[PDB]
Amino acid sequence: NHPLLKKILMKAPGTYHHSMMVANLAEACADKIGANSLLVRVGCFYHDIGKTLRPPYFVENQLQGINPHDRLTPEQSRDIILSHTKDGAEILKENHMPQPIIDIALQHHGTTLLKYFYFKAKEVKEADYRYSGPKPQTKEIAIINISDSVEAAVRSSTEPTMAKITEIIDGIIKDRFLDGQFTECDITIQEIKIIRDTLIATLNGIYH
Ligand SMILES: [Fe+3]
Ligand SMILES: [Fe+3]
Repeated sequence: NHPLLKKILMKAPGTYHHSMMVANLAEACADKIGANSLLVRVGCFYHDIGKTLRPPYFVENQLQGINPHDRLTPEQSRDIILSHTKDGAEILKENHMPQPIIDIALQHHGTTLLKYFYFKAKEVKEADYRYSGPKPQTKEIAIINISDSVEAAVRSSTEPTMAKITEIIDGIIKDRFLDGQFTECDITIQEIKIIRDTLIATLNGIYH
């Protein structure tokens, strides 16, 4: 591995394994709709590199029942999570990575709402609990957004049927559609359907 990629494996082995899995999912979707597969693959490898700044605050790096967000305000939690896109982009820039890889790290959550920490701060304005974006500017980044959300949800679920996995994927796509996250790229509804069906198929080769 390249020094940059190995620093992900060493500091945040969960994030690493997660990123490899996303790359697999997302590249398969890129194939099926004839998007830029190789940009998608390598973009996923680095998309979460901003988590290397504070690895234990991301669940894929945590041990069961040991969550550092307990000793934190929602605000503190939000500031750490919302930062990792911007921080990843900055790390990538400082390492003179190609701009499309930089764009992916910055945009892969679009402007989505951190809803958990948003409605824990009920028990205040949405804009403060949303990623800075921009929203995905390309089909490729939209694919990654969906794949990334799907990977993490299935990973953290215990432990899912094909029916559950389908439900998770449809929920996320619905969410993205209703929240307008894909209105600044050219991804088609037909492509969304292909992506959706490819994720179901790939994930079942993985969960049997
Ligand atoms: Fe991320
Ligand atoms: Fe991710």
